[PDB]
Amino acid sequence: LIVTQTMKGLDIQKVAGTWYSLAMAASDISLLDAQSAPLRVYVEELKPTPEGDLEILLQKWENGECAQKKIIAEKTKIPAVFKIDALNENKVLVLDTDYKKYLLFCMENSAEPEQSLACQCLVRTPEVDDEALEKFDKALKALPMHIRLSFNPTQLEEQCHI
Ligand SMILES: [N]
Ligand SMILES: [Pt+2]
Ligand SMILES: [Pt+2]
Repeated sequence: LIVTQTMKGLDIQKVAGTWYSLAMAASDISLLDAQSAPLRVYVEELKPTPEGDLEILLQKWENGECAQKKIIAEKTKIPAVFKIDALNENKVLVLDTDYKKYLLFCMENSAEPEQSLACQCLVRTPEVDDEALEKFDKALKALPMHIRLSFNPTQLEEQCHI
């Protein structure tokens, strides 16, 4: 069992725009292990829709190349929980954000979180934000992460982080 506590009172409209994947953590090493790993994904943009769904623009390394993926995340009765069907995942969970600097979120397959859970620390600007990383560490304290990666500004500004 992995238990998640998402942000109460998330206004999805105020997350719109460019983000950078500053850090990642996964329950299973193999999810992130290599450059090719199935959940090694780099957020470019969050685009909320008026009716409160969420488009996720990400980059992923598959066919020798650093390729674009669009994920449609459909809203649920919980503003911080969205339904997806991509990367073999079916849930997006928004743990926390201050809207103007950082956003923490997880994807998982609800059918098996321990082989599935991947969480990221996003920032709006391509700079290491030590506040953001500490919030990510605290949000991860009660999650059973087995791989954790943090990127430097050089890796931030890059195609699939170099
Ligand atoms: N929050
Ligand atoms: Pt909040
Ligand atoms: Pt574990």
